[PDB]
Amino acid sequence: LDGIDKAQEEHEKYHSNWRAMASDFNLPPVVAKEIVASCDKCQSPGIWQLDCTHLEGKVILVAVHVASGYIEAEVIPAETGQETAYFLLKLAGRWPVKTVHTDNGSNFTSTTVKAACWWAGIKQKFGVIESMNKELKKIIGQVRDQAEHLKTAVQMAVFIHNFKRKGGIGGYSAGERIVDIIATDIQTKELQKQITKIQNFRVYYRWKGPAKLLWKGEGAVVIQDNSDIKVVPRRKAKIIRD
Amino acid sequence: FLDGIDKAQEEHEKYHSNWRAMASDFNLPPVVAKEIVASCDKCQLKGEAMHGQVDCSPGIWQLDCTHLEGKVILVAVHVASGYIEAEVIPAETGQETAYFLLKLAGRWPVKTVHTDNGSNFTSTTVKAACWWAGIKQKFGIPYNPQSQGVIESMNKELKKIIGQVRDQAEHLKTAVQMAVFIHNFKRKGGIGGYSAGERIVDIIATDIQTKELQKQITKIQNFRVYYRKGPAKLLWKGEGAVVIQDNSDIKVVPRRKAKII
Amino acid sequence: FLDGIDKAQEEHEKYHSNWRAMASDFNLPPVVAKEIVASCDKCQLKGEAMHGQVDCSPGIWQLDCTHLEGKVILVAVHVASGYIEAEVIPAETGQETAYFLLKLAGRWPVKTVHTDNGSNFTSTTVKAACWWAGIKQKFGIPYNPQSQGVIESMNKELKKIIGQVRDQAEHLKTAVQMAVFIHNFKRKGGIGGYSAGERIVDIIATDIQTKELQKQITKIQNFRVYYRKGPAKLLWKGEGAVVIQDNSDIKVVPRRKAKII
Amino acid sequence: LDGIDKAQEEHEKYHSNWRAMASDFNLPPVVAKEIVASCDKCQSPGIWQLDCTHLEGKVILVAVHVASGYIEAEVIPAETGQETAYFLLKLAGRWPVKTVHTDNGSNFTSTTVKAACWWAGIKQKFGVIESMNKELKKIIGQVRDQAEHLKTAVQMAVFIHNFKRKGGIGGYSAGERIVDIIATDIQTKELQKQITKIQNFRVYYRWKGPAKLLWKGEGAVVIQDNSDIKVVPRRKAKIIRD
Amino acid sequence: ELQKQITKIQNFRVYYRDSRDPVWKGPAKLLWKGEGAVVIQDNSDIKVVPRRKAKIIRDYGKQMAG
Amino acid sequence: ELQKQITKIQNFRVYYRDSRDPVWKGPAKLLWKGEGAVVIQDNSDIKVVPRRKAKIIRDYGKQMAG
Amino acid sequence: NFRVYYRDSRDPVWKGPAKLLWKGEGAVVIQDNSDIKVVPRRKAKII
Amino acid sequence: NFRVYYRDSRDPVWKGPAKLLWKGEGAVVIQDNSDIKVVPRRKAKII
DNA sequence: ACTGCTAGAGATTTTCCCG
DNA sequence: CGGGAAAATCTCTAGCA
DNA sequence: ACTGCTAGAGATTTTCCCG
DNA sequence: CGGGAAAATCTCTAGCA
Ligand SMILES: C[C@@H]1CCO[C@H]2Cn3cc(C(=O)NCc4ccc(F)cc4F)c(=O)c(O)c3C(=O)N12
Ligand SMILES: C[C@@H]1CCO[C@H]2Cn3cc(C(=O)NCc4ccc(F)cc4F)c(=O)c(O)c3C(=O)N12
Ligand SMILES: [Mg+2]
Ligand SMILES: [Zn+2]
Ligand SMILES: [Zn+2]
Repeated sequence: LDGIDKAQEEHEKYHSNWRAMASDFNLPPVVAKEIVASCDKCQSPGIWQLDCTHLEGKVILVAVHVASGYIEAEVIPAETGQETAYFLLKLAGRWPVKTVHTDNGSNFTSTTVKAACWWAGIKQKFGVIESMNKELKKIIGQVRDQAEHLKTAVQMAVFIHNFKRKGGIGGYSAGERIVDIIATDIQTKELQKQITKIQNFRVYYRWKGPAKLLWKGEGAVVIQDNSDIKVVPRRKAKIIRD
Repeated sequence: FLDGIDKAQEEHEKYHSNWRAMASDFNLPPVVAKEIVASCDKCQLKGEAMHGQVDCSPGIWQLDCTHLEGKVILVAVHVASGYIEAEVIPAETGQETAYFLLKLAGRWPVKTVHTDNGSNFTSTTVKAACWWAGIKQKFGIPYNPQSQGVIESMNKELKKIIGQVRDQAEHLKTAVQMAVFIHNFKRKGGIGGYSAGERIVDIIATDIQTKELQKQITKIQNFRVYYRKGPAKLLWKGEGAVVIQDNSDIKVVPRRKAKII
Repeated sequence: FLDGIDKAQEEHEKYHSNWRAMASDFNLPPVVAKEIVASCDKCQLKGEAMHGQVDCSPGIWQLDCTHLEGKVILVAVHVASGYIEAEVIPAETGQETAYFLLKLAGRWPVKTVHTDNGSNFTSTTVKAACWWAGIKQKFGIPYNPQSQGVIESMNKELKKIIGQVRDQAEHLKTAVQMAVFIHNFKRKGGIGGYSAGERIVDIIATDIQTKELQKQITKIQNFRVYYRKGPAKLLWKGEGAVVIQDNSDIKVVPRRKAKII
Repeated sequence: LDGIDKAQEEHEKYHSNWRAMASDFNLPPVVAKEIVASCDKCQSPGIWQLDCTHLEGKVILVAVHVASGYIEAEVIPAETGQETAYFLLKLAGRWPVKTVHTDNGSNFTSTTVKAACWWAGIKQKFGVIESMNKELKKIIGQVRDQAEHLKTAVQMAVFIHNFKRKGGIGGYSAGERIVDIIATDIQTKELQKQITKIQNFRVYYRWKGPAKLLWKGEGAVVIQDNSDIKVVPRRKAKIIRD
Repeated sequence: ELQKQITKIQNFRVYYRDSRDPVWKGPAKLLWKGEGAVVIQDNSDIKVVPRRKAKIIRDYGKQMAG
Repeated sequence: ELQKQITKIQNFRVYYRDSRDPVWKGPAKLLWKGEGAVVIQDNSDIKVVPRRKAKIIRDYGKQMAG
Repeated sequence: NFRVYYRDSRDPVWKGPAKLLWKGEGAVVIQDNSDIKVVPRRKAKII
Repeated sequence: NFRVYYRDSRDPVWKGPAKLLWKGEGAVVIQDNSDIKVVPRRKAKII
């Protein structure tokens, strides 16, 4: 409430994103979002990639979360549409899958995979998959002796890649990265939902012209008028729906 | 009561009358009648009326095999979140249960699996699958599905969803995957208004974030506290109350009669 | 919400999401999401969470046939008191059920018998036995033993007692009679600290005494009451409140705005 | 409390039983019992009778409550100890049976009947049964045509005798009489239990010598001293157990 | 006459149940009995209870205690 | 430094259960997490809750409402 | 007018909707395709 | 010392008495004739 | 030495919203 | 501060087989 | 137009009993 | 009026199959 001006100044100085401002100054995220959206000089997690690898005569079907390097893979009996659609429906049930990238192969452009995408709500679009292929094959070659079949080896390989190999800026593994990115997406969806809810409300304060509503606090009401954010007492402003 | 008690045991040896009947018919105090009933082996036929409370740690998963349309569905659930994984398998065999377990341990951080004493879960092939993935096996008390209440309740929700979508799939495996999707991402409610997927993401993300934060706090905040004792390690302070750990025993003491060094 | 509702039905037609999920994903009021869920036939899969309440009139008896050691035990119970009658019979046949019913109706005043829809109770021989004794037959909703909760619970206490005394009898009929004796006269507790026999005696004795007393009171106390209406028949007066019966409708009115003639 | 003297006078005049005094004057039944027990010039429901009747070649085994005329009867296959003991155990389970009168017949003096009496707590002792035999046979002869077997006729006869034929001073049937008599016995047993409980208590009031305790009210304590009943406040008397 | 009858009918205790409460309510005081409804007094409150929900007794244990 | 970390760890909500109550208690405020026990604050009261009885979240719905 | 979805007898499949004819305390009488049935209120939902 | 009567496994006959070795929250460990068993506290009575 | 639970339906209490 | 409506909490049940 | 209940085990609140 | 102990009330569960 009191730090809106400090936030506006810090953004005009450093062009910071709304998350830091809501964290540093203790502002409702909607207000910081409006701060970053008020300057015109200041202006992925559902994106999986699908490919098929051949090894020892069986077909391995790999799925990679681009943002995180997280790998979903399993051995399928035949490079067919049935199994591809089954795999993709499974994946859509495990993680939130919003769009899948494929190599326009016969098994990816079938009618069954398309129907599975339609039901699961996935968008289909026809180089990270190749590097992840190479790394997964490397790990399988490491760990093959510890199993008898190839499906078990593949799963042990996926476990090792997802949770035992760490790297990047912070030294996190792919599982931690995926959890973090999906959590950030949950935050973004919730913030968008709340903004969409409040955007259909108009506020008349002190009477003055209608203004966009930003926050409905327990001791204040935050409003934006003429590209300027002002704080008014709840008893000094009436909120109506339009 | 020496005449009244001796007749009460003689009557109890025949009819096994409860404490009330023997108190009314022989003029006995309630404690004496209750003692007479409590010494009869043939009258101890009821356990105590409570329920236990299953483990809900973030790494706890409950697995169970359920049947539908002659097929076997191996179901897992994250207890803290309710996020479920399921798969139609041709046989309740330790081989395919171990396969399901290795897949699960590769997709999510699984620290401990809780199962009943089915032959597929108690198999030596699952033991090797748990040992390689570093999973701890916690078997329940035999013939007590209450110890697996979370997964058994999940066997009901999953079946209830499958019947809702069974006419949108030719095969039962497709319907099982549709049901998993629907439960995990289209049913909201619970301890955060979340769905199961949102909730599970919250639990692991919170676990890592809080572990890192508390590691930093303990690295910085380093104090010893004397109260009433030894130099207990400081844990938290504020609002006129101090929480400390004295010899691996967490207790709460007020700010008075407690000094921080 | 015209764009938000049309997408919600389209998503519900696939996943059958509950009202919360459709309110969060499409920005809907709770009433609109609940309306969308309430119009889907495939989502009405749960009844309301309550229980009914069986008839406990003084003339109500519940009968049921239970099995033990390959023999058939026909059990009856007085619902208001818990006094039970039982008998080992060679077959679940309307003939012997009618015999048991005629014996029971001859020993106690039986006004109505409540049973499930077993073949022995729904038999035409029991109907004649009930018609001759002036008994009314009340059958429960099929496959709902909850409608016979009193007798079904009595099937458990009776079996529990039999196992306590089964080693004092060579035959099972002797043990059944011992158990009936023990339940009826050696187990105290309930709504008067009574046993089942004492309690049943209290219910019928009270029924006759109160019927006679109220007959006398109504014969003497003859008044008409006007309140707020017609000349309602007076029932009771005192403590600043009047109870009357206006056109077969008992209601309580205060002493004010009420005159007794 | 206040009517103890009126009760004492009414008893010295009319020699009334304690029940009327407790009902007319509103006295605890213990106090009225002590009133009737203080004068020396003023000084059955568990008694069943058993006999066997022969009719149409089968043996009917009848039980009669002497105090009430209530009849328990059923046809048995053989005049044997097994069936007699079964019948008597059944009866002891239905009603409170305390002593049974028999005609010293072979089936009544067996070891099985004696053991059944020992288990059920019944005392065995070896003209109402004959009159009840005659009445039951009369009713069976009336109602025989309405049945095919004889056991069913006998049971219909028992129902008619117990609940459809009425007589006596008040015009009550045998069932109402038995219920009433058993209820009066319950009252008597409860009163005896309470008297036995209170008889082991001594009261010291105002201190005076020990006195027998009669009632422990909410505003008073009733005591009997030197064959004279007096009322003292609870705070003016201490009760001890001896 | 009538008053004795009324204070006699009021000596009977009534255990009853409401249409949605599974637990039995404590002993009330019978004011009026009918073929289908009984009128009681529970804790200075007058309730009308159907005959199928009420278990009227007299408690001979209590008549003899006081 | 440390204060920011402490008021960050206190932003996490904790649902917990007592050793004999089957119902989940509302969102508390996390004060300290440990390997086997968590220290919370429910309605101006400091409780110690084992790790197996607690569900700690952050409610992203709420972080974004206020 | 009320729609009633019920669970009639030893059958896990829910049926309905049916007309409400009588709502009692604990049980309800409905009409499902010219067939009169009595179902407890634990096994019915009324809308 | 405590006597424990229990109901072990898919068996309606109650057994006991057995020595109490460990009372947990929801389950108990006992010793019945040199045989160690774990029984929930719904299926045991301790005296 | 381990452990009933989950989600929905109806009822009842809280909170908020404009006077 | 006062009602009404909507939201939140509470209570309770089947099914897991 | 019909309907869960009963008795026991442990916990918690009430009542009483002597100061 | 104040604790302690005993009694009364409350809460909750298996089994009825
Ligand atoms: C042969 C394995 C090992 C040995 O035991 C059997 C028997 N069993 C029985 C049920 C069952 O009927 N559950 C209903 C239920 C009842 C109470 C409760 F608290 C929880 C509940 F889920 C199962 O679900 C189940 O998986 C098994 C099983 O797996 N096995
Ligand atoms: C062939 C007749 C007629 C058609 O129905 C069957 C089936 N049935 C089932 C049970 C039973 O499982 N009771 C456990 C229980 C469950 C719930 C509840 F509320 C009360 C309870 F007693 C019986 O006792 C019983 O007598 C019968 C029976 O007689 N029949
Ligand atoms: Mg039956
Ligand atoms: Zn015993
Ligand atoms: Zn639907």
